[PDB]
Amino acid sequence: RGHKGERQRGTRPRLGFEGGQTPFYIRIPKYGFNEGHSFRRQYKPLSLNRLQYLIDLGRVDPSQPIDLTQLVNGRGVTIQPLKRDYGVQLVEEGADTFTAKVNIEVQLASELAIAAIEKNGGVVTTAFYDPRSLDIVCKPVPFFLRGQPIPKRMLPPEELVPYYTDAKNRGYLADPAKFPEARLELARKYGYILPDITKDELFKMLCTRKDPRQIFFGLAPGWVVNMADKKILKPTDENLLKYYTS
Amino acid sequence: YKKKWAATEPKFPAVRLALQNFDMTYSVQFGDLWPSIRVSLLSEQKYGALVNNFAAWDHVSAKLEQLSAKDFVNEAISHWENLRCFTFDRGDISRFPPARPGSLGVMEYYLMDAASLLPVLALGLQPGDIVLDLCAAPGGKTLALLQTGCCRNLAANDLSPSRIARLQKILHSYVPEEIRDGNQVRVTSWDGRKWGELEGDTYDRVLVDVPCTTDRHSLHEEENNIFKRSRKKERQILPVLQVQLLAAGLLATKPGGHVVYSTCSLSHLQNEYVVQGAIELLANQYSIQVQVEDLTHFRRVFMDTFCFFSSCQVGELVIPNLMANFGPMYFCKMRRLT
Amino acid sequence: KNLGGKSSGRRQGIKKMEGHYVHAGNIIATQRHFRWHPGAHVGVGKNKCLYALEEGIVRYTKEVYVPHPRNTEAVDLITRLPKGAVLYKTFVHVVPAKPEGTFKLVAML
RNA sequence: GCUAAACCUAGCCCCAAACCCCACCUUACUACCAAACCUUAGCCAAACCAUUUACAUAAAGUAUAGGCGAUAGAAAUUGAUGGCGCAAUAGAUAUAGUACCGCAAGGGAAAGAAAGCAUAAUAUAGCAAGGACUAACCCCUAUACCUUCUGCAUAAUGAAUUAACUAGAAAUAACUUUGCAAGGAGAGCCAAAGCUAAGACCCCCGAAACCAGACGAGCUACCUAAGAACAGCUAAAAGAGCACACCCGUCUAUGUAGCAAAAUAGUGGGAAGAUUUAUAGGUAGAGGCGACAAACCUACCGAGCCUGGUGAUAGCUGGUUGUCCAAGAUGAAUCUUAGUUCAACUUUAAAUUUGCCCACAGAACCCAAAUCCCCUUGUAAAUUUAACUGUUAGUCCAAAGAGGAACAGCUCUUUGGACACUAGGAAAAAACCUUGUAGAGAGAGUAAAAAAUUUAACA
RNA sequence: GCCUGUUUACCAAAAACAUCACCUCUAGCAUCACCAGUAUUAGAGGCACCGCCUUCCUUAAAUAGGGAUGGCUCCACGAGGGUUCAGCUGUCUCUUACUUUUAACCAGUGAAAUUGACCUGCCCGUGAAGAGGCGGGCAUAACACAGCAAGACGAGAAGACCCUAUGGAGCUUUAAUUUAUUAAUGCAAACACCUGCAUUAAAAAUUUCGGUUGGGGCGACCUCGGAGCAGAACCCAACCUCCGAGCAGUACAUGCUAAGACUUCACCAGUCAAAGCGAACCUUUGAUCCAAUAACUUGACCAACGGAACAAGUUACCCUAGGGAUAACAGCGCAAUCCUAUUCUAGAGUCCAUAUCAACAAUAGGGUUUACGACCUCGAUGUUGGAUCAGGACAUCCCGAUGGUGCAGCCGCUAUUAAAGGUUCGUUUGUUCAACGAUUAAAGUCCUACGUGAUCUGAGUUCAGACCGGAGUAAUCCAGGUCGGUUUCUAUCUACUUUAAUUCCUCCCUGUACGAAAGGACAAGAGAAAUAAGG
Ligand SMILES: [Mg+2]
Ligand SMILES: [Mg+2]
Ligand SMILES: [Mg+2]
Ligand SMILES: [Mg+2]
Ligand SMILES: [Mg+2]
Ligand SMILES: [Mg+2]
Ligand SMILES: [Mg+2]
Ligand SMILES: [Mg+2]
Ligand SMILES: [Mg+2]
Ligand SMILES: [Mg+2]
Ligand SMILES: [Mg+2]
Ligand SMILES: [Mg+2]
Ligand SMILES: [Mg+2]
Ligand SMILES: [Mg+2]
Ligand SMILES: [Mg+2]
Ligand SMILES: [Mg+2]
Ligand SMILES: [Mg+2]
Ligand SMILES: [Mg+2]
Ligand SMILES: [Mg+2]
Ligand SMILES: [Mg+2]
Ligand SMILES: [Mg+2]
Ligand SMILES: [Mg+2]
Ligand SMILES: [Mg+2]
Ligand SMILES: [Mg+2]
Ligand SMILES: [Mg+2]
Ligand SMILES: [Mg+2]
Ligand SMILES: [Mg+2]
Ligand SMILES: [Mg+2]
Ligand SMILES: [Mg+2]
Ligand SMILES: [Mg+2]
Ligand SMILES: [Mg+2]
Ligand SMILES: [Mg+2]
Ligand SMILES: [Mg+2]
Ligand SMILES: [Mg+2]
Ligand SMILES: [Mg+2]
Ligand SMILES: [Mg+2]
Ligand SMILES: [Mg+2]
Ligand SMILES: [Mg+2]
Ligand SMILES: [Mg+2]
Ligand SMILES: [Mg+2]
Ligand SMILES: [Mg+2]
Ligand SMILES: [Mg+2]
Ligand SMILES: [Mg+2]
Ligand SMILES: [Mg+2]
Ligand SMILES: [Mg+2]
Ligand SMILES: [Mg+2]
Repeated sequence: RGHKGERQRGTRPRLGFEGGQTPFYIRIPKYGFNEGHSFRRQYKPLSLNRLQYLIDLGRVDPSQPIDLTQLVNGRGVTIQPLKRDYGVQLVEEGADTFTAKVNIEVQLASELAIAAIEKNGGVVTTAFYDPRSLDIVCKPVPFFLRGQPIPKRMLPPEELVPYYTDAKNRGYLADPAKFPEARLELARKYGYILPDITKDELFKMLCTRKDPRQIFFGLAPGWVVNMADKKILKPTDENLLKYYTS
Repeated sequence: YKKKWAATEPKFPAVRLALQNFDMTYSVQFGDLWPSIRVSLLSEQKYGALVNNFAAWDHVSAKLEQLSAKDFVNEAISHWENLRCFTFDRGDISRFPPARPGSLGVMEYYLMDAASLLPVLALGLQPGDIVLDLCAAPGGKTLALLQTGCCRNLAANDLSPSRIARLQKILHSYVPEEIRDGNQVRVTSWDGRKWGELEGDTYDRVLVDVPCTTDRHSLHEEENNIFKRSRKKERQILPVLQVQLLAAGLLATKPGGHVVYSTCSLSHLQNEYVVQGAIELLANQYSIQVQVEDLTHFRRVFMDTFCFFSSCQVGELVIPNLMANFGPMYFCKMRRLT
Repeated sequence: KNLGGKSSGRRQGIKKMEGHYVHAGNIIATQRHFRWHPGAHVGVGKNKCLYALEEGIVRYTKEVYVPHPRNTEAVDLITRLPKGAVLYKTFVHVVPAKPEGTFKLVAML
């Protein structure tokens, strides 16, 4: 422990104290590096490399729509809603070697990632999730054990509304009339011939899109999932039905 | 060190200490004039306005006359035989508006103690005469000398770089580039005591404004008050420095040349003993004779604007008065006969 | 009665002795007044510090000093010299090491 | 062979479970007469202090608050009988809240089943031993230990001695070893080889204090009620004289662990008064009371005592317990110089590649010794990465200087050496000289290493 | 000081406090003090009864004593503080005898502080600077018992005093921050009382006491920069020697960006800068937070200039924790100062250097003063004087023996040698000293922890009380004057406890030598005393 002084006595000043000189961590001006950090939205990246790897190893089935639930179940991505994760962002990394036809739903998508997905004959849509809906989507089984009716998926905040109503982002709230134009624009820009997915034998699968207020593909808001006896209780009260449809 | 003492001195402020010194000395010196001098010193100071000859001199003079000030200098040279300083009448306390940059780009006038202009007018600046200011670098008399002619050469010296920088500031403000850049203006920061060796019998007209007790400012400002108790040693050695500087000026002036010893103090010690001791020292250690020239005509000429103490045998003393709070100013004209 | 005078040293002087390899921008020497003058491929800052303008080897030489004519005091000093006298100064040069580029084959059109 | 030594259960600790005749508030333990509720403060941290701090899991030490600093700090949401205990200085304080101490509040025990001596004093000389020796001593060598210091035999601290008890608690990040691995983890969290688990690492005693709430005016200060005492003489209705009882405490001596935590003997002051004194009652702690001495308030009152906050705090002092080896030594800021943080140094582990020495060439005008720089060469180290304590306002010697007095075992800066490390020498000996890397030897060669000097006739 | 009284229980009994008397200020009034009172009353403060006006003497000697609203007047009193006549006395010169206690031995009973271990000597030297323990010498069988108090820096309280701590506490304030609480008012609120909000006070409450330097003062400094110390890369202190600055002038690309570098030994901060873009064709001070601005940007101090947002004096009534890392006495260094001795003669000395004295200086030596250093001791050692007892040096004051002399004799002056012995009593003063009185053969200079308080004393000084004078707003303070004021120790160890006189005067020689006289010897001897030692 040394010899005498505060250090042998065990009473040396706090960490960061500099003997009275204005400490380094206080003499530096305050700057908004981390202002609002806990309210910034975070999106876990999903590179096309990782997506192709998952598809190749069979952990993600491209024959069915790929949403956040399927990604998590295949363990392709780890979402932490409590840490302000708002979902998954597609990432162009691996685009030049992506060769999978997939119907994938994500929260953000880069232009190049959209281009790769569409060139392979697939469909990509950016879908928003509030923190609660995101938690339920990422871990549905715990939610089903909570014994609560499936809630409605909330709409994007005002700042995010334009993003999800824009067709260039394949927003899930965007006018579907503008989608062919945007897809043709990407095909022209990136020099590939747009494949007419309507002719594909999986066109129905590629078209399936959950309703903007729907969390799970085949389950409607307000239903209760009784896993114990493999049943789905549906409300019939007019007020409840109106609420869960609104 | 001994912390506890039986008795400690009253701890006067420097202003009060200066007042006590003045009361114990000038009271004896002046008898019944001391109360008037005291009240004048303690009251506000009357500032004269010296127009800048390097600016719109006629326009500025017109503006000042509109402000009702009159040029006391103008109606003095006539009897005494470019300088124009406007001062208000006796008793008037009107201030002068703060100086502002003029049309030419230089300050129209300098607000300075009208008493700190008599030494300049008594030195007798003749055209084409080389002029020295041994230590006078508060501006003032220096700028007055500058605003005398465009056919004259002048050097100004002061040990203090701060005061030299102040001279430079006022020069850039008032003197134009033409004169300031020209050799007409030569400023230096050297010791005047050795100026006799630095230059000897070179200058024709010298002005020696030795550092003084500056009684009015001593009573006014506490900062750097010469009468602070600690600086008694410097106060005591002031006479030696004053004598040395006057001797250096008398050595530097040419034979037959003229010097003006100047002071901003009432002290007979710093006024007449300085000049007499300088004469003695410079006539013995250097065998050079100097004659004190009479300024009684100068006194009568400027009696209207200033009040002068007559009992002073050598030199002239402008004492402050409530009617004309212009003093103090002691000045003595000395011609080097050898 | 003597105050002040506690200023620390400026740590000036040569930073690169002769033969030292110097990259562009490296300060070669910091001086208060011109002890060493800039030579070839050596620049001068506001504060009269010498820095390398090219990447090379630092050399110190003695060369005749001919000041800029607009340097009036130096010109007068020269004007007062005798006919045979020539002023000299110590100059710092950077002998550039690499060539400033090479021509490469890019495409065989 | 005495004193003594020892012993094992009396009980206790932490969990789990379970919700546990008569007398007596008057002076308590006495048979029987006409009214509660109301913010804690402060210590402490902030290196003072003044706002402030200080009375399931996960989200998350997040949002927030804050001399925006010390630090404080959510919620939405999630859903959840046993003993690697003690065993009579331990474990409860406990055989007992007893004895005992205190007026009181209050404090609060102990215990039951070797040392020291004696047998047998002692012999020149000496840290009490060691080398030895035929032999105890005699011979030679040898300046106790701890702590604090530049440096201690030091005439600096602590220790009579024995037994028992008595002092390093933990994170962040690392490193090591497993597991699994672009994933790890038994939800939450982390992840651009990570994640998970484990291993390793942060003392003891001590103030004067502050505040809260009690307890104290059986001493003492003053006061209230109702009592009592004051001979004799002199003087006459007395804050009168002398002088008993009584009260006090001037001076001296004694005593000073005492007869006494303020006494004794003599001497002395008052002794009908503002006197002394018994009884009961009152005033309570920032308060009372005070013929103000900072006097007194239960022996220690410039602010009582007890309990609690409290294991207060202490940059200050002291202490900090097995063996063995290894590496290891002299700037800046700071209410700061008795401290700390950063640097430098130091230690460990790791990476890869130059490191030191170093000639020539080279480094200024103004107005010496040397230094810097690096091809070789002698060498094997250096840099970087990770982690990190501690030392960090020293001494003397040689040298260049400054201050002082061309004093100081004096005070400063610089280069170097030595000391704080072994040994030999210079008498003893930190700092001068020789010399170092460790063991055994009843071998050998050496190093430094011992002061020298004696002196007045005269043509 | 009027008086009698009171007070620091346990170091101060006093001049301090009170006190009648007097003065000043405040109050016009009842049902719990004042007060069951009412201005001749009550409360508080000051002041001090009362009354009247505005160099000599003492001694023999005398640092003592007495006398030549304000200014005086002391009646009485006093364990107050000084001085004195006379007396008295063992206070003393100068101590002795006896009794009792204690004591020592015998018997019984039987502690305490203390204690590293000790097989515990002296001298010199050394050393953390003071040695029983180390070096060199000397001494040395072993043990009781009784004394002593020189040492064991002896034992007692983490002594006294001094310094430090971002340790306490007390006191005072024009230190800082508050007015919660009361008292006044004002504004609302209820129609005297009460609530809320403001302002001003009173009373208090909380908190702080920067740093470095300075012994005889009346402060200076604290940040930055230039020069020397520090000569030649860099770097280098100081109460070190000097100097300078807290910006201005200029322009308004004095813009934006960016390789690579420097760096005040850390960080913070601070510098330089190619290329590029854009216009054109510059030479020092300060952080964070906080505020203000729409923002760009800007501000206050933070000069104790790495910056507490806002806090001073004082403490001897003090306390705690420490410090010999830091003062005073003392020890130890040093020798400026001081003292001594030689060399030189300037010179004085009637001339005359050297009978004697001595300048400017030089060279040695000492460790007696005044200082300097901060090395030992701050985990019970005040200091000065005095008493007692002294050990030692000789640089000799007397006594002894000599040389010279400006020594005829006596006398001196000077020098050499000599440390065996000796070296007074009084007045003032606490005094060491000093002055004075009277002596003496002489009344020596010093060291010994300015020897010696476990032997004594406490008069000065030093602690708690109080005055005078002074400083300070006050609390308080003071190198000053004064009155008062607790001095513990039973001895374990070392050491020690029985080791051939000196002077003076008288006389003889002898009023002899010598000398003109005056004066006046030696050497030798006798007698008286006195002291010292031993009986
Ligand atoms: Mg320790
Ligand atoms: Mg330390
Ligand atoms: Mg310097
Ligand atoms: Mg604190
Ligand atoms: Mg919750
Ligand atoms: Mg027990
Ligand atoms: Mg035994
Ligand atoms: Mg010891
Ligand atoms: Mg100690
Ligand atoms: Mg002890
Ligand atoms: Mg009572
Ligand atoms: Mg009677
Ligand atoms: Mg009576
Ligand atoms: Mg009383
Ligand atoms: Mg008092
Ligand atoms: Mg007192
Ligand atoms: Mg008590
Ligand atoms: Mg503690
Ligand atoms: Mg080792
Ligand atoms: Mg500070
Ligand atoms: Mg400290
Ligand atoms: Mg009295
Ligand atoms: Mg008493
Ligand atoms: Mg009493
Ligand atoms: Mg008494
Ligand atoms: Mg007497
Ligand atoms: Mg009395
Ligand atoms: Mg007995
Ligand atoms: Mg000795
Ligand atoms: Mg000893
Ligand atoms: Mg004995
Ligand atoms: Mg102590
Ligand atoms: Mg640096
Ligand atoms: Mg500061
Ligand atoms: Mg500072
Ligand atoms: Mg020292
Ligand atoms: Mg001791
Ligand atoms: Mg002799
Ligand atoms: Mg002495
Ligand atoms: Mg006394
Ligand atoms: Mg006193
Ligand atoms: Mg006194
Ligand atoms: Mg006295
Ligand atoms: Mg007395
Ligand atoms: Mg005694
Ligand atoms: Mg005894």
